[PDB]
Amino acid sequence: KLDHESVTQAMQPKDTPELRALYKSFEEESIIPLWTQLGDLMPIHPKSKAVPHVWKWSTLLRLARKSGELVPVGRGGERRALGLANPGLGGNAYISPTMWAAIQYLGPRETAPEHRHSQNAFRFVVEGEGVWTVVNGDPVRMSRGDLLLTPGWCFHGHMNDTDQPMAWIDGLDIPFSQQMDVGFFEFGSDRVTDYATPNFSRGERLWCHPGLRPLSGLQNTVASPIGAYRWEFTDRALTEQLLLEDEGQPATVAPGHAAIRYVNPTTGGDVMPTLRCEFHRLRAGTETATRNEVGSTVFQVFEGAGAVVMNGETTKLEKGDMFVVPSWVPWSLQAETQFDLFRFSDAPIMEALSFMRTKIEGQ
Amino acid sequence: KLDHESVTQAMQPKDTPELRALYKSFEEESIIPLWTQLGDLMPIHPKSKAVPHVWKWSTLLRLARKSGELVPVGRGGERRALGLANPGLGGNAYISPTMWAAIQYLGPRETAPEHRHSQNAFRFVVEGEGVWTVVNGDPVRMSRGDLLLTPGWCFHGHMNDTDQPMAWIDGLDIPFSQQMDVGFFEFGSDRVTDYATPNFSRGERLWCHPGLRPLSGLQNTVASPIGAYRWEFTDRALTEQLLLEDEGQPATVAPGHAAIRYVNPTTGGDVMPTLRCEFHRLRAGTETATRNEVGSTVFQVFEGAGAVVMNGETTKLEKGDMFVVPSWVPWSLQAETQFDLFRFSDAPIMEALSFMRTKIEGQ
Amino acid sequence: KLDHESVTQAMQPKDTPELRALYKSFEEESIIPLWTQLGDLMPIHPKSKAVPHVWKWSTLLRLARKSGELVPVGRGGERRALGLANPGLGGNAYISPTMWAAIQYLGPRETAPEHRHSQNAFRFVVEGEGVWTVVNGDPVRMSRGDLLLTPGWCFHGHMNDTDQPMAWIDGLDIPFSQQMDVGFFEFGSDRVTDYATPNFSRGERLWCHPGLRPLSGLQNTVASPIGAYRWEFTDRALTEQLLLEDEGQPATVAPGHAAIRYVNPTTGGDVMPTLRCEFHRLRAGTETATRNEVGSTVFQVFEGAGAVVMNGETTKLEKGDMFVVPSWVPWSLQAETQFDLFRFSDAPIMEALSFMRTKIEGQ
Amino acid sequence: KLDHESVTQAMQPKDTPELRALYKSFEEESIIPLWTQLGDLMPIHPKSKAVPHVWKWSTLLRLARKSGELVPVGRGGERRALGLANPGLGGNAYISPTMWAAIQYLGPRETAPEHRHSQNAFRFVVEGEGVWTVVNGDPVRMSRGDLLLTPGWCFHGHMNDTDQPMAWIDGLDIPFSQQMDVGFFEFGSDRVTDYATPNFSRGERLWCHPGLRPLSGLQNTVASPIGAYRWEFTDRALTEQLLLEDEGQPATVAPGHAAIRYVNPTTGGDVMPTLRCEFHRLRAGTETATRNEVGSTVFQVFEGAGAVVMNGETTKLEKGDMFVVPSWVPWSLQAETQFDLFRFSDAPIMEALSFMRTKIEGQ
Ligand SMILES: O=C(O)c1cc(O)ccc1O
Ligand SMILES: O=C(O)c1cc(O)ccc1O
Ligand SMILES: O=C(O)c1cc(O)ccc1O
Ligand SMILES: O=C(O)c1cc(O)ccc1O
Ligand SMILES: [Fe+2]
Ligand SMILES: [Fe+2]
Ligand SMILES: [Fe+2]
Ligand SMILES: [Fe+2]
Repeated sequence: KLDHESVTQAMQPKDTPELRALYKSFEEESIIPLWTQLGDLMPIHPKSKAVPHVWKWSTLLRLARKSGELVPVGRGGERRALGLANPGLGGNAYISPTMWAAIQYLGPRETAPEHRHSQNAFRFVVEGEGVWTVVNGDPVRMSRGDLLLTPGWCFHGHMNDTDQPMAWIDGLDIPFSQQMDVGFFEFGSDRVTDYATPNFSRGERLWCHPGLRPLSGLQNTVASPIGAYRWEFTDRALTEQLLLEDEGQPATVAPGHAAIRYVNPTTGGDVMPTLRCEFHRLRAGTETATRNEVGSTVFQVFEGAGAVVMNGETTKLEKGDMFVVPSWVPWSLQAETQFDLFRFSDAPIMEALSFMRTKIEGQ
Repeated sequence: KLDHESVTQAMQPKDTPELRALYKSFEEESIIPLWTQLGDLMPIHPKSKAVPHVWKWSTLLRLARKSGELVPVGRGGERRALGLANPGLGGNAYISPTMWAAIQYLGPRETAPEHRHSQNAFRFVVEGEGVWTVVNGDPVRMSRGDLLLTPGWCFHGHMNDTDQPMAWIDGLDIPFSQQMDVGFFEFGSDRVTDYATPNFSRGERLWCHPGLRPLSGLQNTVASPIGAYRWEFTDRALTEQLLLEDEGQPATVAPGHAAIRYVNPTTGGDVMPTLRCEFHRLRAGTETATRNEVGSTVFQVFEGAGAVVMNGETTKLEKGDMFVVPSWVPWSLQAETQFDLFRFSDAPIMEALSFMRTKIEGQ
Repeated sequence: KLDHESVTQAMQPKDTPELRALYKSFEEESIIPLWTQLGDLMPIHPKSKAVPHVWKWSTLLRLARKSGELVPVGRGGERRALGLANPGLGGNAYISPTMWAAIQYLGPRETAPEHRHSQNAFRFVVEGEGVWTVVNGDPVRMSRGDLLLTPGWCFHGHMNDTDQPMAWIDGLDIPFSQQMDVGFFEFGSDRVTDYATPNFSRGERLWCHPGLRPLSGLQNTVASPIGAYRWEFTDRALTEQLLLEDEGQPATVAPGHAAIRYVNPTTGGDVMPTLRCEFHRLRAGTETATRNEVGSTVFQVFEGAGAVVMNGETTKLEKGDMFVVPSWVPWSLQAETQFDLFRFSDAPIMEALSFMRTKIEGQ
Repeated sequence: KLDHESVTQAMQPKDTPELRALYKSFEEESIIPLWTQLGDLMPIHPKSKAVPHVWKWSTLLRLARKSGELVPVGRGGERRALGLANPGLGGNAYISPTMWAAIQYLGPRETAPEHRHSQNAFRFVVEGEGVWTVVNGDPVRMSRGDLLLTPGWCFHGHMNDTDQPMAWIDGLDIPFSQQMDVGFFEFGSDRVTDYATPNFSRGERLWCHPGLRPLSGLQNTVASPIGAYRWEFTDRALTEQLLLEDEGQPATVAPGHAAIRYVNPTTGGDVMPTLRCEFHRLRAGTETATRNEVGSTVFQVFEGAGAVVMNGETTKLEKGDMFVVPSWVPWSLQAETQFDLFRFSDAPIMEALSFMRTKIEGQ
């Protein structure tokens, strides 16, 4: 089938003074013709400006740690968060066209003051403890393996209750929101509104009992009311899938590939309107079938060792390393040991708007 | 406002030979005129043929136990289940116009053979253990406080793995299904297809991790894929609600009234298309506000002591006792000690069809 | 596969004084055992008490006309409507277990006073004119071929603006509503609230422009806000389908079988929560493939000549004749001339509750 | 309340060699810190790079006409479409961050060859006739006042059947699709696949009968199957609203302001997943209340004379003139004569993702 390089170009006008005058009037009148731009504007398949890229956790940690020494956290700058900037996205602090990802660092006894914004956000922890994030006044402990949510427009601030630093990753729909013009922002309290440090938040104490819904929470929500998806449950779910597979029972998405989607328990859908969160566990030796998927995804290695292949290029990966797969880039994971990864993506956007497509090798 | 007793009856024809001949032709031609039937067919508010009624657990147990002595369980009759028959429903084995409820009794080492039917069903246990119910080949342990589901068209049979008898209650949409003509039925295996007795079923091992969904289970279901809602989770959820109330935090539906709805985790909706299951826990001294609700509900006392008021009549209640509240009958619960009750209803039917109405005293 | 007649009956207790005493205690305690009732309560496939039956329009007209002479219309009896009573439904004025159908007759200058009720209702006209039905104060002309709606809880009354009588058919969910206990009813004005007789109602003037929705009507409704589905549109739609078929283009449901569903334009779904309305037009010679469908349906012949086959029995049909197909009864239509039929059913109930099943001969 | 200009900037590190070295390592490692970017990335309310702007139809026509003389239409460039480029969007052929708008010109007997692409598209006509657009093989006449749809992935080409030129406007989600990486594109036939010029398309002959749905079209669609929303219906709907207002009846969105939304008749929702189309008619003298709305909108004056106010600035408008209102820009319309406008927007994106907000003056 023809592409933009092989098709006949039948709209090539004669290069005369009249043509050049027409084209000068276009500039003056804020007009740009489709016929000179077609192939750029409307590619055969997606061709992102973002490139696949890997950031090493050892490098992220060094830069975050040095930032903890040299930059105080507080009002204005709001957070000591270091955004991952895709080399292909022109100097914008965007890991992909839709998503922001950052390593955030909070030192001994620091607080990061309360604010809210339309942009949706989550926190994920490969390692560490000591921080509580207070979401609409509800303190939520942050620990290794936990997904924490802060849906758009919820007040949130954080405090380190400890004499030891903690780091984690943030994901937000900042780049989508900046480009599409949906951002609103409000400064809240200079200190978190509750310094208490309970083991479990009020949201969890209501919503984290499997298959049960409070009669006071019968209205569905656009975002999950669960503030913490704790490691204990994620680990148990993934283990049970591999055990069910051992027993000859359906459960894994693919052979030796256990995986869950974190969900809004009021609907069974995605945690937030713009962001999908998953967790994958591959047995030693597993090699996933190559996928092309519309929209972008980011993974963080939680545990074990393995590799990612993107555009045919293998990169070895270790605990904490992060990678981005832009739209339609062919990708696969290869597990050396048992290989655990946290994943996020802009797939709820693509699916809501009927733009999603998937190609899987061998099917 | 006028009712059918106080309105003028302006369609009263002269009682002549011609009128009586007209009315005889109506009988011959299978015609029945609205004008002689209006008030019956279309009441001012619902007036059920079912009456409020209470069955004592001590009486249910005696009859079930004697049935265990005198009647063998097996093919044909299928189950040793004793249906609660509303005195107002003309000899039909219906607790309400929509619902069947029964005490079922399975003796030492008995099996009840496998079958399936379009009618949706659940099991609830106030006391006992030893039985496994095998649902589409997945053995599901039955224990005190557990809700077990068997959605329409799932093969199910049960076996007592023990030398001791067990009793439980069944709820089904049998009366709805019989009157509306939606019943299909298929005999399966004469013995259960798996005699293994695991602590937890495969359904639970996949689906009972709070806020997590397997990537192999991304299609929504019409009924919950959770085969067991275990007492441990229900008890914890209800306790946390009362604790949150202690802490000044929203959670209970009403003061001292904790309550959950069992839900399909794929949608956040009801367990099955025709049947809603809830569990309520009232602090000692709680008296619920009087409700009128369209459609019928049945409760079983799980624990504690208290009373129900129906149509203004108080009946004292004990562990295991069962009562039915027909459509639009005013009802309230009064808790003497801490008072725990399992509840089921036909409310998903009423709500699906936009017939639901609720009146709550003092609001 | 086994049925209830061929299965072994393994729950047959020894007929002793102790057994008979047990069974007497069951009666005293309002208990009815499943084992003596199983096959009745839970049939292999639906076996309705309703039977297929045909009512002749010439007979309906004679009885309605005589009723117009002998019975005045007004308060109390409310409407001069003659309900079609299924011979199998025990003297209940029910055409099926879910639906009421009636021929209603309004003589010269009569009014039928305003009321409302939870039961949903529609009017269909095989022939006649002169009546306006005033629905929540909006006068809606009634003419040949028109479907008129009156969703539950809308005030409605009717008046004949003419010196000539008119007859039509009513359909309601009266039998569903009576058996399920969802009926509420309120008397309104003794006269219609607006005697004006516009050609088109306000509802239609807002809602009957194809593919357009008023910005003041962006909230979805549970029932259609279109008060009249006029013959002109139904006829044009059916004709265009047969023309598209002539042109080799997809459109008809089956060869020579044009058909539409009347829909709620806010959702694209059924006109009312409990009732589905369709209109079918078959070319001369068309014989539809035999269907078994869960739930009941009623047709009225609008025009042309043909036959229905039910349970293998052929009945010839003429203009106005009405027939009922109970749940799971095999049925087919045979067209002698071009054959037009209006159809209603309880299918939205069956589909909402996941009870629908369909068997089509040759597929 | 604080904004980014008035808040204290508490994250200002000491400008030392160590800090500058840290910041150099950030560049080297593709890291950009939040603390230097916060206010840009996360504004108090949306602050688009797009600016309000007006393009005159007389200018668009001159440039399109000259393009018809100097540039041939055909393969490669695909369409002689002149995109409206927002002065604030850096040289991108985008009228807003989400939407493309263009004047397209097709001369006597020209054809524009068939292609398809994931990007959704529509055509609107302020004036002219003679072109047919062939959509998945179904020829759709284009005439004054018509909205034509071409949902993503439908093959489409166009041909002028006449010796006279025609111009119209195109709207697409090109800028959304380019930035979010969802574009796929396929070249089809070099000539349209059907040169026939029927008055009405097959889609319309099936789908444009108010409140009726073909039994062969019971599956819902993500986009409307109506290929043409003809002027006749839009005009009648708007007139009826103003008449109902005359009669004291609810209908208009605001006093003297009639308006419709073009809808997908299978769902009652928007025509396509990314684009909302409306048509407004204001009585002489009407001044709409000032709105701020999230996301962008574009209007074209269809008929009459009036003005738009954006950011407090009044611009007088005539037949065919086009304007863009970027996200959150305050806007109002003022009608001198009776004032008719076609409107499109990215609102289905904002609403699907829960980003929509609206401020209306005086409420
Ligand atoms: O609230 C946060 O911690 C936050 C973290 C980020 O990386 C970017 C924006 C934010 O608002
Ligand atoms: O499958 C059962 O245990 C069952 C129990 C009942 O009480 C009634 C019908 C049934 O099919
Ligand atoms: O309102 C009516 O015309 C009506 C007609 C019927 O056949 C039965 C009940 C009703 O309320
Ligand atoms: O198909 C079209 O006519 C078209 C028109 C545009 O203005 C831009 C892209 C397109 O594909
Ligand atoms: Fe934040
Ligand atoms: Fe059963
Ligand atoms: Fe009525
Ligand atoms: Fe195109």
